[PDB]
Amino acid sequence: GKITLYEDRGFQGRHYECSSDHPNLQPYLSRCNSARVDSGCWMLYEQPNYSGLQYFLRRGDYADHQQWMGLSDSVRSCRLIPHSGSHRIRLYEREDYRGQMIEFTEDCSMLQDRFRFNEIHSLNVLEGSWVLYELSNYRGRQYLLMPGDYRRYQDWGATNARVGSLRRVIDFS
Repeated sequence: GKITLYEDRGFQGRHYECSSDHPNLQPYLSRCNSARVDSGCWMLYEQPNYSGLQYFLRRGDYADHQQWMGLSDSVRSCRLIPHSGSHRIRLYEREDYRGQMIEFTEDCSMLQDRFRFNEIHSLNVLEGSWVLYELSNYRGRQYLLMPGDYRRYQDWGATNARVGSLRRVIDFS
């Protein structure tokens, strides 16, 4: 799809349009305080090369970085998350796909209501892309998951295994 990132709030100031992954927005955008997501699902990153804090944006209007739960106006790379028509993920109690496992094909806002573990230590993203959230109801630190193996929580960019919720990356329109 396409996303337009603006240096000032309210879709004001200098801006830059992306249609694909961009690993270093720094020459083209000195800060980001609003965004318009016309189409697609996007992950914004605080640092270049898809690192630092992550923020999931779907289509729609974001007049402040707080509306994507952004903690600062730093946005220095972004990913266009490939569309998927189906979603399936396996979440594991322990590293390397060991221990008890819970499987999802739908969103889960309250992981601890379905799984009696505060942590997920590995997971397997069989179908579609997801966003994993530190806290229930899609809050806290966010980690983009794309199809593939995640043998350790460090493989999704986390410094611990805390998980409270997870959502499918779906374009709503």
